[PDB]
Amino acid sequence: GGRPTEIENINPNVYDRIKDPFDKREIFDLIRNINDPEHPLTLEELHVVQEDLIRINDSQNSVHISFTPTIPHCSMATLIGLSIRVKLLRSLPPRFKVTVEITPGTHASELAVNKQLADKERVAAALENNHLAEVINQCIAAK
Amino acid sequence: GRGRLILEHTLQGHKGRIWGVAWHPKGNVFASCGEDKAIRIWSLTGNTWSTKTILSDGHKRTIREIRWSPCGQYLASASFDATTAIWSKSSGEFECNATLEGHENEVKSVSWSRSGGLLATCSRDKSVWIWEVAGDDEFECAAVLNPHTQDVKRVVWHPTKDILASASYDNTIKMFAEEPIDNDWDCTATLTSHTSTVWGIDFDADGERLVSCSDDTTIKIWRAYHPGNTAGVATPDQQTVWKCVCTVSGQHSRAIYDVSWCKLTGLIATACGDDGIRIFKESSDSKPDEPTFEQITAEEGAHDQDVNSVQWNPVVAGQLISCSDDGTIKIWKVTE
Ligand code: NA
Repeated sequence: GGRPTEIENINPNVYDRIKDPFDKREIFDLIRNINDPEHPLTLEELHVVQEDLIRINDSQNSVHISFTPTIPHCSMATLIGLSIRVKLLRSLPPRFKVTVEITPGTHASELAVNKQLADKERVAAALENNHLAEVINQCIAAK
Repeated sequence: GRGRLILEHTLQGHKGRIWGVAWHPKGNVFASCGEDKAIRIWSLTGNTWSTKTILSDGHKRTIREIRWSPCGQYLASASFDATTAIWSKSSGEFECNATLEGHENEVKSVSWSRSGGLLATCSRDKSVWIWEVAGDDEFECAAVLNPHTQDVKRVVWHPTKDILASASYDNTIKMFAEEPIDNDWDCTATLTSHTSTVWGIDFDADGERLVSCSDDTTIKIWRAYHPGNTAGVATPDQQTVWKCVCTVSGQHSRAIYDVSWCKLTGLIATACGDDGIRIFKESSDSKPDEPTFEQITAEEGAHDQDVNSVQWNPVVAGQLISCSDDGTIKIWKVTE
């Protein structure tokens, strides 16, 4: 990992493998109708989530969501990213690794928001908060 | 390399993610904890591991870590319910003797000192607590330490001395010790190098070196340089200074949540969010000021989800245990 497999070598497990799946559209449909915490509109209507800002590889159990807060000082950015995390956690099989990040350059505190969203320990503690989980479920539920 | 990491047993028991495993000091028993708020004690009967006792109702929220006293009679459990519980067998059945409170938020980690007379905890409230252990229900707070600026992930006592190391979301590792004259606990050093969260820390046998693992996908080897050292490292505050003498990069795809340095073999094991367990060994010719650590074997699909913890058996050389978000515990044998 990290540094790629030396180009001269092929993973033996991979060779045998080479010897229906989730796509960007399906992921977009799962999150496009999440509601904004403060406004009666969807993340799609607010340009917070977009299909082209989604990356996924089913075989490698990985999905990456870039989201764009409505303003560079948005105080709801972590809650929005967390609601995306919860939606994809429920809908996708548990093998999937979900990464949720602020679109580069679109939030004054993107590094600190990304770090929180990527900390599975702190996310797990947050989702044990009955109040927070209730607010998140409110946002997620489509109408 | 020519080394091999062989799977010997796969165990489940818990419902949901399993955060920690901890060997009993004698190596034929271990404990595990997880999301389901239970502690399971496993024992070896023949060639089969199974749950011997379950400790429920000790915590109202996720149990993040458990550690055995060095005498093996006490178990400490750190929980997201902002408490640490101490368990022991006096009736023949594990029971909760006491509950240590005081942290504002989730307790992330617990650690016993070498003598078993000191207990350390750390929390998302950015603090490290040190307790003196005087009885089954006798605990006095000796220090409340606030140098860290973010959530504190791990605390680990030095294997020989009453030195405490702590690793933090603020990307640093800190060292604590009693001030000689008045015995107040203070911060002795700050280890700066990692560019993201430090999840794991473990000393080598004699405690003169430390290995750390981070969200930045590297592990680092730190060496201690004491005042008057031959190497010429400056010790301005007349304190022991730790310097990063080796970084192992490009070997991990995602966050490294745990690292364990075997006191019997000197091997280093890592638990990674890319599902891989990797084993490292120091090179024969490596210099003490610029050591080289090579990966001798790996199991990149060790689990089906993130590996949360790896722990070398303290008695059985080369035996490793891991646990994972996939709800499994696995016991391995490494051969060089
Ligand atoms: Na006593």
